[PDB]
Amino acid sequence: GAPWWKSAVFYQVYPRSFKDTNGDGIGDFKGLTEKLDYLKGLGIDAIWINPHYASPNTDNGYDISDYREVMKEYGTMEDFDRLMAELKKRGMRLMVDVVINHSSDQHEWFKSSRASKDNPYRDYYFWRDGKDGHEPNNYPSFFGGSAWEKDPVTGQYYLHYFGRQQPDLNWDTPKLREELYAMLRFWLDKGVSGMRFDTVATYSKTPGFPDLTPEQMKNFAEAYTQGPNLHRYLQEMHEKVFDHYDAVTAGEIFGAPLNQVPLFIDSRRKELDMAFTFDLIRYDRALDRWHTIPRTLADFRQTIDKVDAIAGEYGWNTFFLGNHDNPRAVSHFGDDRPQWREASAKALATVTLTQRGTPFIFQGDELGMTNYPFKTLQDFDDIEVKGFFQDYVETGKATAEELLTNVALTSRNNARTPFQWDDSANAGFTTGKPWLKVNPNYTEINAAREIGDPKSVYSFYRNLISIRHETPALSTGSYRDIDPSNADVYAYTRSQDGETYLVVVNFKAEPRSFTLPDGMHIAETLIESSSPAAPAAGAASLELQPWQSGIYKVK
Ligand SMILES: [Ca+2]
Repeated sequence: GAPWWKSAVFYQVYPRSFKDTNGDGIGDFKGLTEKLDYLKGLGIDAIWINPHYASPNTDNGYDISDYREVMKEYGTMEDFDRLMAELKKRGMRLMVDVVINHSSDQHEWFKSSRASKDNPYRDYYFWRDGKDGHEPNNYPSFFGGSAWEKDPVTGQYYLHYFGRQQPDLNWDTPKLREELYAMLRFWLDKGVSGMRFDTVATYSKTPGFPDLTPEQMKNFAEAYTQGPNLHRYLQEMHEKVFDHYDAVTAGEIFGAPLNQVPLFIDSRRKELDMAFTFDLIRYDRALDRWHTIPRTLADFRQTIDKVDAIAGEYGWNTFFLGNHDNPRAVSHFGDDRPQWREASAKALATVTLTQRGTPFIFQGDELGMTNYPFKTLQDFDDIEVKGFFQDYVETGKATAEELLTNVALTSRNNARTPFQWDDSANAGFTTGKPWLKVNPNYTEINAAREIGDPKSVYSFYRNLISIRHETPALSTGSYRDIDPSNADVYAYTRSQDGETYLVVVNFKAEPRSFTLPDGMHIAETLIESSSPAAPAAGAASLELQPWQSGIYKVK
């Protein structure tokens, strides 16, 4: 039998930018709770929320100062409990974000740890002497400069793969692991249905911390996933935690080669249930994670093919076209120009909700929200781009103008602009001043305008979700790309229990033709976007409008 999460449709809420209810410009728990009916009406089964714990917000939640307290900005523990209860009343499930590769430098564990060399919290983190007057080794950080930061109190350096205020936790210390396990139980005991593990592949560090080779240096993310005890630790966490609950686990597998992924998600291995990979979402990103590289539909579909393959029989993938760290789906994979935005957004919706795996819809993509028109430096404000300035502008590798030109297309802030609820002040997100500026296009792109319009992107998403829910093959069915080399039209089948469905999506802003495989004919049309007429029963080919998508039952 297949678990509930294989056929579930997930929705990612970024609480900071979802709904503000006290005018401070920051989204909160009360805001999310007020909007559960909206998400329920959309057809959402489960919600993944980004970190909601106590945090100095150097990385908007990903620097946690206390794992057993909620973030002051979002509300109180009572607000969280109310959120939990209100989700339960609607039969909805909650997936929380788990950030245990690192903590905030303001966490009490680290305050104690850094205070001396001989305290019981010293080995909760990684402290090392520098060498040759410099850092312990040549480890660079993802968020700028060295991954080693010297502390004048002890004269040693502490490790941080990410922000300087995000010191890595030491999984080699059994006592630390037990603290994390107890922490997970704290939230699981409250009834949490899911856990998403932030940078799950970097938990294990390399013994002795030897220097990275020049080859390794070019893509150091990979080396950070080559910890010798990685899967040993993940298996222990399952044994001591997940094996005692009925929660689904998902891993942000960052930096790891696709061929390593089955080690995380093979159900027989008793590690994680689902994989978030970077292959598709970063398929057109350069190695520096800020430059863009031109790609076609052929690249797009072939990546999906590869990702689906490693899932195999015993593993499972998530599928997403957007998250909190990426440009908007329609801007990134579609055509966000005014005359093509809605059509392409619907086409991407069709793709999202007919992939093999568990789809995650990022907040606002169901409205067809786009990239933000960056202007000022302040618009880009984010710890990652700040690191890019440190590593690329200060070093003279690139000008500020060059960086911003590119980052405008790849900025994480593209996904973090306030959710657009209506056409009131700041799109009805807040009564005050939003922490990040609202996209000006909210006047024509907002929830209120699209709910009432049956032709909207929202209604199309809602119809697709309904269709996927009623059609097992669209979730747990097999997957087959009709023509991996085709760069114009995306076409594939989903099959289960003798029932085969055909998905055809035109990725061009021009009319295209599509011929069905030999011996395959249209039986029914389930749904289409931007199509003036459904195909006749028994059709062996389709005529596609620009950006037309469709789901067909075949015979
Ligand atoms: Ca607020």
